[PDB]
Amino acid sequence: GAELPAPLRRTGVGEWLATTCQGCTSWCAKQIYVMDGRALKVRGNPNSGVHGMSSCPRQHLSLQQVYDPDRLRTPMMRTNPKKGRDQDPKFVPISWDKALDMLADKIIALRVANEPHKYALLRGRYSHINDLLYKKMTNLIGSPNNISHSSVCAEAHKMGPYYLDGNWGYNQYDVKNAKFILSFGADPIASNRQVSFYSQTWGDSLDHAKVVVVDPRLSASAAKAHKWIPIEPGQDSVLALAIAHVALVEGVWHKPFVGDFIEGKNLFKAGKTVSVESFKETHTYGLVEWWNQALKDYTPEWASKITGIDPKTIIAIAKDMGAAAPAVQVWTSRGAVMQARGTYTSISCHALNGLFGGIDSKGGLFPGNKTPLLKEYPEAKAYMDEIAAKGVKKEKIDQRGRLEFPALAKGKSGGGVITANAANGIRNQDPYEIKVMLAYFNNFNFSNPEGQRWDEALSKVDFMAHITTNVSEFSWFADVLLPSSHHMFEKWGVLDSIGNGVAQISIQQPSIKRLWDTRIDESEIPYMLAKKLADKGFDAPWRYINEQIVDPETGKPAADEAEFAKLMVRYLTAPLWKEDASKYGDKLSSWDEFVQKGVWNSSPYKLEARWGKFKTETTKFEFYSKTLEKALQSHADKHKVSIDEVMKACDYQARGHLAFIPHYEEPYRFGDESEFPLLLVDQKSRLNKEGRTANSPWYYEFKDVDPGDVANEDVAKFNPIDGKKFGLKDGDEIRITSPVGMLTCKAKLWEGVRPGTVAKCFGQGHWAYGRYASAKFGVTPRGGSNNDLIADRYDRLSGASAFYGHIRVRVEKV
Amino acid sequence: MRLGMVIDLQKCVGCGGCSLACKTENNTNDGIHWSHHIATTEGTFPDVKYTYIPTLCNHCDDAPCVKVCPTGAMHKDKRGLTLQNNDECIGCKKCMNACPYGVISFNAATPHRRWQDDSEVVANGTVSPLMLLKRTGATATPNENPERGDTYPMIRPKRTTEKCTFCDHRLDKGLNPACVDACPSEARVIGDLDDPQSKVSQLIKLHKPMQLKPEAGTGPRVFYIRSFGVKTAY
Ligand SMILES: Nc1nc2c(c(=O)[nH]1)N[C@H]1C(S)=C(S)[C@@H](COP(=O)(O)OP(=O)(O)OC[C@H]3O[C@@H](n4cnc5c(=O)[nH]c(N)nc54)[C@H](O)[C@@H]3O)O[C@H]1N2
Ligand SMILES: Nc1nc2c(c(=O)[nH]1)N[C@H]1C(S)=C(S)[C@@H](COP(=O)(O)OP(=O)(O)OC[C@H]3O[C@@H](n4cnc5c(=O)[nH]c(N)nc54)[C@H](O)[C@@H]3O)O[C@H]1N2
Ligand code: SF4
Ligand code: SF4
Ligand code: SF4
Ligand code: SF4
Ligand code: SF4
Ligand SMILES: [Mo]
Repeated sequence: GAELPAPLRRTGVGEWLATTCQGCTSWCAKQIYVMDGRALKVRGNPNSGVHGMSSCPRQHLSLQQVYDPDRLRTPMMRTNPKKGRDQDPKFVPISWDKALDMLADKIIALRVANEPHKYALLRGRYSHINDLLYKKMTNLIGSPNNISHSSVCAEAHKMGPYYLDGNWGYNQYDVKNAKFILSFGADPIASNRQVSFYSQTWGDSLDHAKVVVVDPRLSASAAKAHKWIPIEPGQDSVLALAIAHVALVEGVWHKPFVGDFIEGKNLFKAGKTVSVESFKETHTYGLVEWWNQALKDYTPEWASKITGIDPKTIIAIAKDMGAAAPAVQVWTSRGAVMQARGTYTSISCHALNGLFGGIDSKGGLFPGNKTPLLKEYPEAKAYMDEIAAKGVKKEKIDQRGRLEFPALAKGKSGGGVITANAANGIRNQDPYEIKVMLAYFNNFNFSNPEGQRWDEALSKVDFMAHITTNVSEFSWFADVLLPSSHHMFEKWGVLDSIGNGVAQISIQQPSIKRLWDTRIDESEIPYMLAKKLADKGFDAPWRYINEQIVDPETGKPAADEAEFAKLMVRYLTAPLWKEDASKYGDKLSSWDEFVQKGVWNSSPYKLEARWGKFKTETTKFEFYSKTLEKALQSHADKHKVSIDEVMKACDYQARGHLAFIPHYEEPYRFGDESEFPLLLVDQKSRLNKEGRTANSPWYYEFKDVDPGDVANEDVAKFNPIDGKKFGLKDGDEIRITSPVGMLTCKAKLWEGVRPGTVAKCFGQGHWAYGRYASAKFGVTPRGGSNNDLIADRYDRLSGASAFYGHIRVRVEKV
Repeated sequence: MRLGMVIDLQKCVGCGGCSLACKTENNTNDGIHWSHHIATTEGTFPDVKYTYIPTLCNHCDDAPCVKVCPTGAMHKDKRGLTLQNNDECIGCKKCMNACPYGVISFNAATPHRRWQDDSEVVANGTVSPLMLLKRTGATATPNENPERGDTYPMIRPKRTTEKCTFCDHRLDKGLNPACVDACPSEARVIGDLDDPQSKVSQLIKLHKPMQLKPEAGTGPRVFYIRSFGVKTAY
């Protein structure tokens, strides 16, 4: 048609509404462009201090999630009383009132029978308003089993930062000022925790930073790095330890942070012990003990023998980092540390951030800035009855705290979740049976290693309800489906992000009229359930909500579901917009201004803030982790054994002092290498919004943005050497088999794969979720499910599931 | 006036965000991507180089697609853009054969036909493409951008060709191409190459510019500067 006249043109006149993306834990602040009531575009929120308008490519896929043609539009109940991968649930639609009636009756029955602990709440993704549904509702019912997904995420990645410098959490990386970047498996222009900001800065940074990427595959980041080290899976700590060794021999640790020998002369000579009293540490603790007990023998030649890395390369890297200090940052990914002995890879790699002074330094890395965001609703102790008070003391269903499951989050025996092991406890009714389960925003049958264990566990649960947008693999086993309003377009929430020297708090708000008969997972549904429970004689959750969760301005409780959804966010963010947050960052004049800007930014990070005041046992950066010794001693004393016996029970090689210092743990491996000659290198797709874009056609259309991969396919990548060895050609249908399972996909020969490994994206292999993600919904998958290959194994010190290093596979055609 | 684009390969991370932004901006059918890429892997392990080059219409100085078009549908405008009066396209495909870059697509398929499917993976439980279409009020796909219709069919007819329009409808409003706004590293810059003071004109004097297939003689106006990778150290 003719071009439209100016008064009738539409380009640029629509409305932008702020929200937050959750395709990864970058949790970017966004704006949604809306015209004719439809969301048409996503862009980074320009007011964001972390990332600005910069975005990774997955923001656009969000539009095929809210407008996913396989979303649920109604609650449902299954009519096949049998559950199983082979059992069609025969879901039929029901009302919200009927669905919550069914769930409510089952919860109350538990309480009447004095078995409230047989209730479980499973949390996958979430927002910072989760405290009500996740914790308070669960404890008021009377259960200790609020089970997050943290241990199938990255808890092993927190072990180093916590037991060395007191941060049970992540770091931001000061790429703009870095002079040396050493990445153990991290691929920050594709995954990790600020893809938008690190993509914004990576290429520019190459003009002032020397970048080394250690990864069994040639990642996007490695392809834009000065050196790709194609490490054998599970051998990362060998390089990290040898770098530290050379640093001491060459005398190039960062003396303003670490200290120096009292008499100036460098006494660290390879293989020879040093007097502890000859060195004066400044902000660190344990350098000489670490040297004497292990590091003195972790030579470049020792490292070269294990890894094949040229010792001259090890030496040169160590010297380059010394000269760049303190503008030195060492990244660890899940790949390096989510292994059965991976706690000590986190420790060994992160120790380099202390040795070269990068921790809390310009060009280094440090934690997120402080913000006044509230993370919990008021305490619920006064609303706990005797039934609830007794139930919450029961052992958790994931067995955390047992001798072989220390899960030492924040230094506490049994302190951490063990997500994947909850399936085993349910499976075996140990400590007890789970009879009623509520789960939201999660798909553990698909996302947990050896997820068939979740198939089995859920088939044995009397009543389960799943809060979800799509009928995913986990949903297949539900008695009741409770369809969620989509988190990014139809929900009130609040999130945070760190990077660029700041922490930001961002809003989630509805940008479209709600499409279907859905409810918001973390607010409306617990609200409606509390009402139903109160109708049936258990009004403690309802009383807690109505008396404790009231508007920060009016003091009044919510009048209805929609008001409550917004109130949940208003309550926790009131310190940002009702009070003066100037001490921490932006000053906001009102709730409306917060919503319009969509984001609150902190002030820039004060470098060296934590120097001399780490939240460790010594308050120092601990090369010899007295913090970890204390936690292990606590666990040992609890079980009337020695620490060495804990190490043995947890299948670690460390004994004596080695339990507390950076040291080499031979990587755990499962299976006969002669039968299973290839090591799996699991990776994420840079178009994965976690496990939630496999039903997006645009995902497949551009799937080859993953280096080496193939559009509209699921491929496993083999080095051409192994392709010739196993008779594989590009496009061949292949079966990959491990000791615990198998999958089918297609073969791709690619030189960016370390020989002896196979690099394959997690993310495909859905047999449910939707029509694009599956071949025949409920029956036959599209692609291959990586986690069916990955034996159920744990970094027992952290509770983390292992996804890397131990997986041996074989491959064959057809 | 000769509008063109400079793409900084050092800034580029090869993520495809530009191409996905183009999908949302221009309502291209499934499988049709005006913005796309050329990726190459070179070398034998362990000395492996991977490179990603974003591609689009080069809005050439001497466009063969214009010269062969029998109806005049494909034409140059006063900004130097190669645009198309889709209404006059008879689907002869001569432009596709004349274009050295393979950036033109032909709508052999009925655009957005997959949205006419009314089947449900869970009957009376999950929805369907057709139902979602009805719910949102969209004509062809719930993701269709009405802005596109300012100067070009929001939904093109079957049996016509189509390609990157340099987001002409956004330029008309003083706005940026979607792919330019979508790039996290600001790797993409547009401007008037006839203005010596434009950013694009200065970039290709500050850096050695590279073109795709300059030997084809079309005078492409997408220029690439710098390098996606760096020389291996150690
Ligand atoms: N595109 C995308 N980005 C994301 C997410 C997503 O789903 N999609 N999820 C977000 C979330 S929830 C998380 S927890 C973070 C995780 O982000 P990261 O912890 O940085 O790691 P992963 O993204 O899981 O990628 C694992 C990488 O380790 C490599 N690797 C595998 N085995 C080994 C080994 O033995 N040694 C070494 N050195 N490397 C190995 C793999 O090749 C892969 O590059 O990413 C977030 N960023
Ligand atoms: N082999 C392998 N396994 C992995 C990883 C890997 O890299 N490789 N990454 C791991 C990591 S880092 C993570 S943190 C975990 C995450 O693992 P999970 O927490 O299980 O996340 P998802 O797989 O994305 O499942 C989320 C499900 O929520 C539902 N849902 C989808 N959208 C919405 C919504 O908007 N609202 C609500 N209420 N529900 C929704 C769907 O059922 C979806 O399947 O996966 C992990 N497993
Ligand atoms: S997918 Fe992750 S990095 Fe990308 S825009 Fe969303 S939250 Fe940000
Ligand atoms: S959006 Fe930018 S960085 Fe990403 S592929 Fe396109 S030009 Fe490159
Ligand atoms: S790139 Fe091809 S379609 Fe675009 S102007 Fe040049 S010849 Fe024509
Ligand atoms: S297909 Fe259309 S635009 Fe191309 S040459 Fe033929 S008439 Fe012209
Ligand atoms: S300039 Fe516009 S039409 Fe061309 S590739 Fe970029 S987004 Fe697509
Ligand atoms: Mo994660």
